[PDB]
Amino acid sequence: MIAPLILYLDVPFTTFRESHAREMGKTYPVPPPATVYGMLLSLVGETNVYRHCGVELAIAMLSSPKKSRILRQMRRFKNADFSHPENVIPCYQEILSNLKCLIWVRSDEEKIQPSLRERIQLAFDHPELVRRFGCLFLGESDQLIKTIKLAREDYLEGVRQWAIRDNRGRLTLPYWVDHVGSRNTRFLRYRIEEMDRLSPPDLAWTMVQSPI
DNA sequence: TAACAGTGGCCTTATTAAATGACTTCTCCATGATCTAC
Repeated sequence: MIAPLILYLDVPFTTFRESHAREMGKTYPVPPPATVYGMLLSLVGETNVYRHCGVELAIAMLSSPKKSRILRQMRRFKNADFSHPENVIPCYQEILSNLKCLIWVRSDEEKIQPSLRERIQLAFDHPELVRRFGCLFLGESDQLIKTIKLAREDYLEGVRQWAIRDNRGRLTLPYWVDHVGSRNTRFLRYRIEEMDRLSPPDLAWTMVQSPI
């Protein structure tokens, strides 16, 4: 079998807001599989979200990012008038600083060719042939990606904080997100285990599937 | 050519170590019952 594609990721600032965190911008410690899947789709310029269902992703944290809060005058659709003062509310948003991680992409379960792994490999091979819009970001549109590159299993050859699918884990990261409400959002429970493995364990792989 | 290279005694006594008053002001609500227009 083809070795799973490894994508080194370095982001200066990242906000993985929680699904139920609407009054305050609480963030996940680790990028959810849904956010990484959306980032990869943006990287290959794929607008359709159902195109690459079945891809498996594994995330290894190269360091523990620090959590910080920033005030923000975020807008909302509360009043019909755009200039009404009710449309602006001040609330906190939690950000993560200096996020470095390695992403494993495995595309054995995809039924549509070419697979997401092949598309990412081709995009990195010939960047001038990639047809996409906007700037690559992880989280919010203003949180641009500093370094995204093809790496090996030992890019830093140090110690890795894996995200293991544990039913007793603390984090509840979604592998599918319903942006309207929460009906179609699908969750999985993870834990961050400090391990010196250079390849993801079996429980570290998360398959992105439709809620159906 | 020589032998000395200071013998003393002191090394601050007082007194006062802050007196005032202020210790953010506004605004941006969320949600459901009801009114109302299509």
